[PDB]
Amino acid sequence: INANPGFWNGPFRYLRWSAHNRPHLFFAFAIGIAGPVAALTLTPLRRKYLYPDHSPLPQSYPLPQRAREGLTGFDD
Amino acid sequence: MYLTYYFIEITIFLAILCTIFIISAKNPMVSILYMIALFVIAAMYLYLIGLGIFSLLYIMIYIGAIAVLFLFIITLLDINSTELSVKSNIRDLPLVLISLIVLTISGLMIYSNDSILINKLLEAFGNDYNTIITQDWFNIENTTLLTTIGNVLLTNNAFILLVLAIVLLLGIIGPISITMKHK
Amino acid sequence: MNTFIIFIILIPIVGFALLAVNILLAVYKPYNEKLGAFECGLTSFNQTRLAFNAAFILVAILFLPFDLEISTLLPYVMSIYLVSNYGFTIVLLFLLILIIGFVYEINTNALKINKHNKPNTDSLIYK
Amino acid sequence: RPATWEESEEGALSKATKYFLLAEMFRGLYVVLEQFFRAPYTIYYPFEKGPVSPRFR
Amino acid sequence: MIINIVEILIFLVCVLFSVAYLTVAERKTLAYMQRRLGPNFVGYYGLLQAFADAVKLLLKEIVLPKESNYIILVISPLITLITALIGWVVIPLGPGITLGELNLGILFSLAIGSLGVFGSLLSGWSSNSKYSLLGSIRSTAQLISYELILTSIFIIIIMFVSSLNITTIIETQRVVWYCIPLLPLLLIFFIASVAETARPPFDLTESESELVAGYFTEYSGSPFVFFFLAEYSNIILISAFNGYLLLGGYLSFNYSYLFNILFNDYSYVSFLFEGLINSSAYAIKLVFLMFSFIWVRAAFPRFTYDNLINFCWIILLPLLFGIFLIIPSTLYIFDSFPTL
Amino acid sequence: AIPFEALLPYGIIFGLLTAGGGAMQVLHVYRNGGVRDRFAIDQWDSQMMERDLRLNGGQGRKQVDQATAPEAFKHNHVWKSERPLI
Amino acid sequence: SSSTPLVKTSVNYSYGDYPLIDADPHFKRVVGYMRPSDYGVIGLATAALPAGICFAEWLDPVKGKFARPSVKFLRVATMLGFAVGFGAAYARSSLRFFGVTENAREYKKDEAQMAARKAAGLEPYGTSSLTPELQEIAAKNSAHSIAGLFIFPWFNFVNHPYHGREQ
Amino acid sequence: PREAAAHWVPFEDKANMPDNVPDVVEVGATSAPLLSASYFIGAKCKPYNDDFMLCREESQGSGAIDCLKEGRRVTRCAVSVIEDINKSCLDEFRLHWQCLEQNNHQLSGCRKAEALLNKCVFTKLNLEKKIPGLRPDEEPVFLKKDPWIKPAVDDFKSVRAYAEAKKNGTL
Amino acid sequence: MFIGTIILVLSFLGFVFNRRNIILAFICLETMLLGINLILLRNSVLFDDISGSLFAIVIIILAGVESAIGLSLLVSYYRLRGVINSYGI
Amino acid sequence: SSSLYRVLRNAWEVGPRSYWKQLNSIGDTKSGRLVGTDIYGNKFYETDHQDEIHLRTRYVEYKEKDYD
Ligand SMILES: CCCCCCCCCCCCCCCCCC(=O)OC[C@H](COP(=O)(O)OCCN)OC(=O)CCCCCCCCCCCCCCCCC
Repeated sequence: INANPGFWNGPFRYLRWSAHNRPHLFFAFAIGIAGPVAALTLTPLRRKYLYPDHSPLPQSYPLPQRAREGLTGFDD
Repeated sequence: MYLTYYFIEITIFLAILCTIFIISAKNPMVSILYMIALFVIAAMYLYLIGLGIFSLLYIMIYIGAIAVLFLFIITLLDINSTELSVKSNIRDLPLVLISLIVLTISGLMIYSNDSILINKLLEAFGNDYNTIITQDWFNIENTTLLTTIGNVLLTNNAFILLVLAIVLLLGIIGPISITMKHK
Repeated sequence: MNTFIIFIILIPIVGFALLAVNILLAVYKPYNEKLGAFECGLTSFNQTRLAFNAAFILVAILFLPFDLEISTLLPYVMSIYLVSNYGFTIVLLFLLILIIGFVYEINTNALKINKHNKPNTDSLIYK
Repeated sequence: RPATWEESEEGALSKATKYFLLAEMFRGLYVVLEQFFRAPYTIYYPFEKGPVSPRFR
Repeated sequence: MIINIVEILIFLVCVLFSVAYLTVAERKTLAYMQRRLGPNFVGYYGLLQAFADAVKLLLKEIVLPKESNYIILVISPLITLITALIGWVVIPLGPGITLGELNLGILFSLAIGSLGVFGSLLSGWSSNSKYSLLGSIRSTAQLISYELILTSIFIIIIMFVSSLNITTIIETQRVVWYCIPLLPLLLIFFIASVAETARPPFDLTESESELVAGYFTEYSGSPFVFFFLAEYSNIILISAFNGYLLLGGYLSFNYSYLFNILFNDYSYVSFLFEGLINSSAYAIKLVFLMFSFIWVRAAFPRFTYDNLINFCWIILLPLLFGIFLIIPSTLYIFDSFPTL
Repeated sequence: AIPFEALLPYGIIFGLLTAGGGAMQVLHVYRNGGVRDRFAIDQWDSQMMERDLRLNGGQGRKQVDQATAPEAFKHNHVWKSERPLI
Repeated sequence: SSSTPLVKTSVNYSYGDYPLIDADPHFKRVVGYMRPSDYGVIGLATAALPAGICFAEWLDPVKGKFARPSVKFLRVATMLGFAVGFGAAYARSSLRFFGVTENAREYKKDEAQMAARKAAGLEPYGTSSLTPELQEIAAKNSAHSIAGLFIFPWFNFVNHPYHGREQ
Repeated sequence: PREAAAHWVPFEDKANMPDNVPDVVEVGATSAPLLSASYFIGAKCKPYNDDFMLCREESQGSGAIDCLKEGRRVTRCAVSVIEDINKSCLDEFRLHWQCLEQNNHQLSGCRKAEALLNKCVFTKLNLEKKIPGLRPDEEPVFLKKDPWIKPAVDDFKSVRAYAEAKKNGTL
Repeated sequence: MFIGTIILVLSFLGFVFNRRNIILAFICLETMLLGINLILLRNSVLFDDISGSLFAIVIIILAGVESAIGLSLLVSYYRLRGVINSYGI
Repeated sequence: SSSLYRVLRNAWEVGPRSYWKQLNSIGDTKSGRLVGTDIYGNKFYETDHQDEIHLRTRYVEYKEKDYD
């Protein structure tokens, strides 16, 4: 028989107890917590070292902000 | 070529017909099976109008979860039912007819804005003009309808997705909390 | 006329035809001891209503709020490029709000059926 | 006395790799895969008869 | 008009044969696993065994017991038959070779596999017995409970493509398959596939329940041939789903250099040769996968319903929540979101 | 060793799906007129295929290339009239 | 390019007597500018929840006799107290950006920090990894969300270009 | 903007543009020639296309009738581009868009005829194919060597012509 | 608007004049919700926006959770009384 | 054994006409040595070959289409 110590009595001993005896819950939570913690702490390291961010794609016809200068050619 | 014209009207008639077999069926689960047929008629109408995405969302969500839930209830539970005898519902028939007329017409009324009441109803029926569809070349990518829903659920109405998460949470917690009998 | 709708019209006519060749070609010849449901070569009385466990009904009541999330994650997966960096965090928060209701469910042991086969815990105190 | 979880020679990672990668299930799978590639026992009855001792009745 | 009716004739007749010989091949390989021959008394090497079963099975009479609704009893084989057979449109046997190419073929493939639950549950009420009804309950609860994680595996895969089209997935897959990054996903999709048909690793109804022959015990003739066809169509259909979104659909290797050796120009022999290679790759994926189903049938005992529900909801699904969190976060950390 | 009788119905399944896919690809190419299918069609691509069917004259994807368009080309332009949707 | 607001915006539109700093401050700036009295409010709410539970048992105990509450409840009282203290903290400090309370201490910091970004040759409010339409939509979501702090916690993490200010 | 559904009926009108509008040559090129010459009609006719869309912006809802005079010139200058590319490299332009006829008109599957066409047009029609919005230290994708995404089948005519252009030394 | 209004009104009157059992009352509620959907989806198609489609995809989920909640309410109603009356609750 | 080479070499040794007759008769392809014939008329064979399991060595080829 294996009893629950509780997370509060000993932290790392509870982590070891969950790893040996409830491996589906411990590893489900480990794969889940590896996501957003890495999304917080690993993306500025990538932008500083691996490659910077891509330029944005266009979505419609790109209008400039000008005032219709005259054009020559193809009158008739 | 013009055999493919009246389809929408056919589905309307077919949908009407299906509801009469829902409210009048001796066995319950036979009438719930007629409701499954009514979802199929709805998905036919939604493909037919131009919304092919929704039709499969109806077949997935309504038919495959809600109806499966309903049939699953009716199996292992006890429900008495009485047949549609003429003697018990012939007393209902006049209020049925009056409510059919009034609720049908008055549902057809608010699509229209003349102050005169009879002009409100006739604008319900003047639809026989054929809308002209023009090709505009302004769009460069295949944003489908589901892409646009995923852009508006996620940026402009992200809070509605998040309050919706609270609702889905409640739909988990509730049935559990009723049917536990803790200890 | 695409070849998509020949198929959805055409599977049924095959099925109706196989059902028809059974109804036409096999004999019918029933009687009373042939009719009647099968349980292991013994008839019995069926009880009018029987009891069930709450986990049996709870599986399929609980099924639908998880199904409705999986179809709510389906608008996002098609627009995942457009909402770069922002709809990502909203979908994270949505999934996390779901996961804490799920850990409520797994902490209550709602779908587990206990066994009343207790090994007589109480020892032998005498006199 | 049966051993607790803490007095075990296997690591948690080593034990749970066998848990999530289904180790002995794959071993028993490979047994019957070995049996796919061997000689069957069937004899063809009206053409080949089985054993006879003279004592048979 | 002549060309679309001959293509649907040939695809029908290629699929309806290949679900018949699946059962022959099953008895064959299950025999050799158990060190015995399969059938060899019906054709030259045992072939057209399934035709012997089918022609006799159409000649048995149909009995409809006294507790039953006779309509429901005969309409659940038809709806289970068509639902197991309607899903054969959307599979591609090559680039854009379907029986209807629609822009959202996964949503269709996922809505038809939702329609297949009914012919279990509805068939429980026809011949209403309290020993039959509860077995139909257990079957339907298992069936939906593993359909959940089936649908979820799909949506995890469509995170990489962001397109509900299917040949778009397979064209996306040319750079790398999706089994080799997502290896645990292959294992849990395989076991959810074994569950969704109620194969006899994960069966309780056909063997263990209070009926000796599953929910369909009281049948004969056409209502048994339709269920029998529908189960093995379900076998090769979920095998097809695995074949396109997780293994390569029609992709084997590059084969540009072999063509630049052999051919000179586009001609009908070149399109024929390319079609043979593509559908050969798809077929060998699908055949290795049906062999895996028959191989896992041989070696194993079955499940209690408690073991089954504790398996799906308590073990596999929290792991799946971790997978939901880890994979868009990995697409997030590196600057790579998939474009429509 | 390996039994041919076990793998013979798998040989049938492999051959039936292979011949099916090959015959289907030949029917698709005969439908297009010697070229391959278009496996994913945008709204832009669908409007463009209609425009091409208007350009070449009758045939599906003849894919003409001319400097200046013909004279029936300015007049054969179509609008689509959709019914009431009641 | 990634700096145009493409909007019309209220300009220096003070919400009280005092001049505004931002229309929504970023989370980093709020955590940077908070006073020592604000960390005192955080500490007050961390101490008030377990002392409040022990008090409210000393008024009327649960089981008829007075005992102390278990450490299981004191741990969660400390956590929810830090949550109340941080919510009150963030709300107090964001009020000084809006110009509704005294911000003469923080306004000099913002003169100095907006003058330091001009000397370092970078954007006045941050380069963000969003298209400008997503920045605008994201900060229409995060605008004035310190009202309604009672219902839901919502914060600003987007570096979007408009904050209700000239230049 | 929305698709026609539920029994749409196509209709045409035999009628003519009025007297005050002058006549204009229309483009007769098809989707693979148009998608081929897209970058070169965008390179030559940037300010005319820009004038058209900028006029259409400035006169809101006027739209059709009031910027007709400029939508004349965009069609005329793109017809000029495609006539010049015909007379310059009809054979290699044809090689390109006949490659694009297969492979779903994907530009990803026809790199080796595209290199020939881009060289021939930059040599003689002296227009260059560029992708704007692309900041430096980002390689343009039709220049890269060993891309991840290769076609299923290289077409035979352009592989042969590409090897012959290697042997000629013009590449 | 004819199909959604007719489904809504006929489902509403079938709900109101239900005296025979209770599961007909649940399924009349769900067919009502389908009718409101149909009216809205048509109005989205005719107006060229996803806006009503946004309200539609939200009310799909809310109809789902309404089914889940209320059918658990029925199991609670059935727990103490081993039969459901024909005339109603 | 169950190999293809065994059935191939026995088909080559027995010959194609007697191969077709043994295939309509049994599923296996067997090469024997004519030990003797029956008074009813039934030829019997015994197998030398190395890859033969136990109880496979001896067999009958009947005379009638209806055999017992
Ligand atoms: C550091 C990173 C993190 C590392 C971890 C990685 C996480 C991702 C890995 C995910 C892979 C998951 C695969 C599925 C795991 C299933 C777990 C399992 O084995 O079931 C355990 C269950 C017993 O449960 P429990 O109560 O805990 O037992 C304690 C005993 N006192 O026992 C059971 O339920 C019975 C077992 C059922 C298994 C299904 C078997 C059916 C079919 C087998 C498929 C084999 C595939 C072969 C196909 C062809 C191969 C060539």
